[PDB]
Amino acid sequence: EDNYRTIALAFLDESADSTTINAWVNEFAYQGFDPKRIVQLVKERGTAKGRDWKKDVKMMIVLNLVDGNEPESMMKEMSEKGAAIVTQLISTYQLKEGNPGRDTITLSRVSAAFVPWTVQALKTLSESLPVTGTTMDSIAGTTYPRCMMHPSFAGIIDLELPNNTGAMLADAHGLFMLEFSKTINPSLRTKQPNEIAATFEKPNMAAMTGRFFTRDDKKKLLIAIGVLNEDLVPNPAIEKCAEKYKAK
Amino acid sequence: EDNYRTIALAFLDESADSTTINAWVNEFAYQGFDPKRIVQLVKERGTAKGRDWKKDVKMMIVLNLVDGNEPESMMKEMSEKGAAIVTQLISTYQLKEGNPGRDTITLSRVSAAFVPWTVQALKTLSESLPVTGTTMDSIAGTTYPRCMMHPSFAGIIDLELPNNTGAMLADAHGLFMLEFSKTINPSLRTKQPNEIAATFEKPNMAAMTGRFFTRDDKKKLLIAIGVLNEDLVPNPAIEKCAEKYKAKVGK
Amino acid sequence: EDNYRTIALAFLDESADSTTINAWVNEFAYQGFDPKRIVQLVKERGTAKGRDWKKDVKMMIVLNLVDGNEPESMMKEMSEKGAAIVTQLISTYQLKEGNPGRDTITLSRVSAAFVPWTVQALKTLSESLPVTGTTMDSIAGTTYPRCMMHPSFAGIIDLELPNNTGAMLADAHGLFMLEFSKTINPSLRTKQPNEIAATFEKPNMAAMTGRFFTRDDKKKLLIAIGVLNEDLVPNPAIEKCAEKYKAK
Amino acid sequence: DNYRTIALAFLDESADSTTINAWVNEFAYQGFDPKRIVQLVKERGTAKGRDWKKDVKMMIVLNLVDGNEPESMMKEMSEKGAAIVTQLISTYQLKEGNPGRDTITLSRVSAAFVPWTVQALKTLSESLPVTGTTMDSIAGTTYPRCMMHPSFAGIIDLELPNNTGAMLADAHGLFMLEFSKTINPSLRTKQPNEIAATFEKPNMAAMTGRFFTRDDKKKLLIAIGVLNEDLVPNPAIEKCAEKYKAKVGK
Repeated sequence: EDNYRTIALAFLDESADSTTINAWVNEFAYQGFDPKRIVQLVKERGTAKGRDWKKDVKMMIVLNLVDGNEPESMMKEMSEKGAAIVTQLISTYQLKEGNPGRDTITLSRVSAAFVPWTVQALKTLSESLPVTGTTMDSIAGTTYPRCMMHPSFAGIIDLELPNNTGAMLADAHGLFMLEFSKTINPSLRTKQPNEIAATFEKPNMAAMTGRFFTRDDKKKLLIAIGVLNEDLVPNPAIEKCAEKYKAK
Repeated sequence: EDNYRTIALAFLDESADSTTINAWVNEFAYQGFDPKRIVQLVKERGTAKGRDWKKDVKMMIVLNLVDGNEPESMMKEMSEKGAAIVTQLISTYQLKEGNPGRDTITLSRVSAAFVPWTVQALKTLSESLPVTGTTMDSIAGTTYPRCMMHPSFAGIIDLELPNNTGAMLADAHGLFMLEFSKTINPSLRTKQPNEIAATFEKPNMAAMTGRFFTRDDKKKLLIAIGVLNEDLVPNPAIEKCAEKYKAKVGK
Repeated sequence: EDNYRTIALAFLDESADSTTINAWVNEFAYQGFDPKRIVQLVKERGTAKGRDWKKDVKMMIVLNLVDGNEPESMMKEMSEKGAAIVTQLISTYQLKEGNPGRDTITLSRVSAAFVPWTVQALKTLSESLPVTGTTMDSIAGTTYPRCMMHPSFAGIIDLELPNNTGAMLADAHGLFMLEFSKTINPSLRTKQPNEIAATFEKPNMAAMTGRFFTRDDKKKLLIAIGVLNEDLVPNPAIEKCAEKYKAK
Repeated sequence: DNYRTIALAFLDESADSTTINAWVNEFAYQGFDPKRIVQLVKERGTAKGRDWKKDVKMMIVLNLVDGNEPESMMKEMSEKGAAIVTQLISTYQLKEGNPGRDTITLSRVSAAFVPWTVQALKTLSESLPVTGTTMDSIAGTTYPRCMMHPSFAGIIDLELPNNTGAMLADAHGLFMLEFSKTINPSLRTKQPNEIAATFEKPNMAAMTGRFFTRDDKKKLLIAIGVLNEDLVPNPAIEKCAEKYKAKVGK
C-alpha cells in the first residue's frame, strides 16, 4: 500500500494471460472490415426494408465523396430534401461511425466495397470534391486522373502487376492522399507529408492487399478506367505520379 | 448463394449519370449560414439570460472588427475586464471559432447578420482595424469609405443596381478585401492580387446574392451610409476605388 | 421575436457612440506595455521588500529564458528549492502570465525591459534554451549570435541605422523567431512560416520602435555585444545569417 | 530616478557563467517520477473502487498496441474497447504526450510498471508497431521480446561489469531506432546515428533513474532471461548490440 517501488516490483509476478491479453487487444485494436461483408449487409438490409438498394449505394457514395463520413452531422448542413433522403439511409442501412467495429456499415466503407462505381462517379464529381482535379492538375504536372482521387481507389491496385506499375499507382494515389487527409482532420496538416502517410499507409495497404478482388478483376477495372492499357502499360500521367511523389 | 464480389464488380457498368449525380450533389450540398437564423439565436439566447442582447451584439461586433473570429484565443491578450466580457459572450451565445456549421454563431456571423450596425461602427474605429483607414486611403487615391472596410459589407450590395453600379461597388470593396485577406491569411502575402481575389470570390458572392435583405433594403442602407445618393448615384470615391481594383486584378 | 430581418435593419438606428465604442476597444485590445514602467515596478516592489532586486532581475530573466512565461506551471516542474525561490518572486513582484495589465509584471516583460542583461546571459546558456545555438548554427550558415536569440533582442534594434543594417538585424532575429513561436505554441508548428511570422510582428515592431532606448543607446549596446564594429558595420556572420531569413 | 539609465546600467551588471549555470540547475525541470506514478494510479483507482492492478495491465496493453494518445485513439476501436478507454481516462486523469511530472500518461504507466510490461511483450509482439518478426530480421537472430518497448530502458543497470550494461543498451538501441522511426516518421528519412540522438537523452534518464536499485535490475533481467544467474548476457544480446553499432555511429 505504501512502498511504491515494491508495489511495482511485485508486478513481475502478476499474471499476464495471453488469452485475456489478446482479448483486450482484440477490443482495443482497430479492426478492418471485409468488403465482402459490406456488400452483403447493404443488400440484405436494403432488400429487407424497401427498396431499390442499388440506387442507395450510389447516393451513399456521392454523399461520402462530397460530404465525408459523418452522416449525422451532414444532415444539419443541407437542404430539407437532401436531409430527408439521408434519414432513410441511416435508418435503413444503420450507418454509424468512422472505423468502429466489424460488421457495421460506413459511407467510406461503402465507397470501398463498391469502388467500381466510385471510380466512375469521380469524373462527374471532380470539382465538388474537397481537393479538386483542377488543383491537382496544377499540383500535378499534367492531368491527374479523376478516377484516383479518393481513397477507395486503393482497393483496385495490383502491386503484383509487372514493372512495379502497381507500386507506381500507390505513389500516385498517395499524392492525392496527402491532401485528402489534411481535411478529414483540419490538422494534421503538412507535418512534411510523412506523418501524413503513416496516417493512411496502414489501411491503405490493407485495402491494396485485400483479396476481395482478384488480380484479374483489378486488371479489368484498371483498363476500363483508362488507367492502363491492354498491354498493361499505364499512361504517362501516372509516370508523372510519381518520382514526383518522391519529394515530400 | 450470391457472389458479393461479382455483385460489386457489376457496378462497373451500373449507370453513372452525370446529370443525375450532379443533381444529387445539389440536394446534398451545404447551405451556408442564414443571417435570419443568427438574429434569432442571438435574441433567443440573450433574452434567456435576461441579457440586453442588443448591446451584446454591439460588443460582439466591435470585438470582431478589432480582434477577429477566434475568441478563445483572443482572451489572453486583453485586459481583465475585457476577457471577462468575452467569457460571458462565448458562454451566452455559444460562440465558436472559424467556420463551423450553419446553426452555429460566430462573431463574424454576428457582424454579417447585424451589418447595419457594423457599417456604422467602422467609422468610429478605423484606426484600430487590421488595415487602417489611413492605409486604405493611401492605397486608394482618396478616402476609402470606412463603411466598406469589412467583409460583411458584401451583404448590403445590390448587384442588380443600374449602370453597373453594383459591379462597381463590389470592385471598390475588393480593394479593401485584398488587403484584409492578406492580413488574415498571410499565405497570401506572397501572392498577386488576382490570386488573392479568387480567394474571397465565392463567399463574397454568396453574400451579395443572399435573399435576406431586399433590394430595397440595400438601397436604403447604401444611401444611409452615404454610398449612394437618393438618386442611386454612387459616391465619387467608389469609382476611384473600383478602378484601382481593376488595375491590380486585371480587366 | 417575430421578424428577424426587420430587427436587423433596425440596428441602423441603434446607437453607436465612439466614446463608448472606443472604451470597449481598449478593454478588448492587447494594449502592450511600457518598459520604463516595468523597471519602475521591479525596483520599488522589490525595494519595498528587503529584496536585493537587482538579483531578482537576473534570476527572473534566467527563469524566463529557459522556462518560459508562466510562473505557476513552472513551480510544478522543478526542484523544491527552485520552486521556493520562484515563490518568492511571485509574491513580491506580483507576477502574472496573462492578462497583462500595463502595470502588470511578467517575466517576458522583465526580459525585455532589462534586455541589456538579457543579451549577456544568452551566451552562458544557449544550449539550455528551448532552441539551441547549435540547433541554430545548423539552420544558419555560421555561428548564430547567441545574443540575438530571444525576442527580447528586438528591443535594441535601430532600424534607423544606416544601410538598413537595422533592417538586416530584424530579419536575422526572425530566423530565431519563427523557431521560437512554434514552441511557445505547438499549434504554430503546423503553420506556414508566414502565419507564424505574423504572429510576432505586431509586438516585435512595438519593441523595435519603442522609445525607451535612444538610438544612441542601441548603438552602444549593439557594439558591446559584438553585433557591430564601431563603424556601425555588422559582422559577416549576420549578413550571412538572416539573409537566409526570407524564403519561408 | 532614471529607469533607462537604471536599465542600460544592466549592461555591466555581472553575468557569471557559473552563477547563471547554477541557476539553470535549481530551475531545471525534473522529469517524471515513477514512484509518484505508482502512487497516483493506486490512489485514483482505489478511490473509484476499481481493480487498479488490472487497470494498469489494460493501460499497458493499450499503450503497447495503440500508443500514447488516448482520446485520439478511441475513434478506431470497437465500442466495447472505446468504453474501457473512456473509463481509464476518467479514473486516472490521463493525458497525452509529454506533460508535467505530476501527470499520468499511458507511457508513464508502462514505465512505472515495467516489470509487467516486459512480460506482456512476449505475448503480443506481432501486434506491436514493429513486430517481433521484423525485429528478428533486423537482428539475424531472435530479438528478445522483453526489450521491445522504450520502458525496458528502465531496467538497465549501466554499471554491470564487462560493460554488459553498455552492451544491453546498444541492443535496446536496435529496437529503438526502428521504433522511433515509426512513432516519429519525420525520421525514417534519417540515418541511424541521427535517429539515435533523438532518444539518447530520454533513454539515458531511464537507465540512471534511481527508482529501482541495481539489485532489482539484476533480479528482473535474470527473471526475463536477459541475464543468467551469473550476470551473463544472453548470447543474442551481443549480436544485437553489434548490429546496432554497425547501423549507427559505432
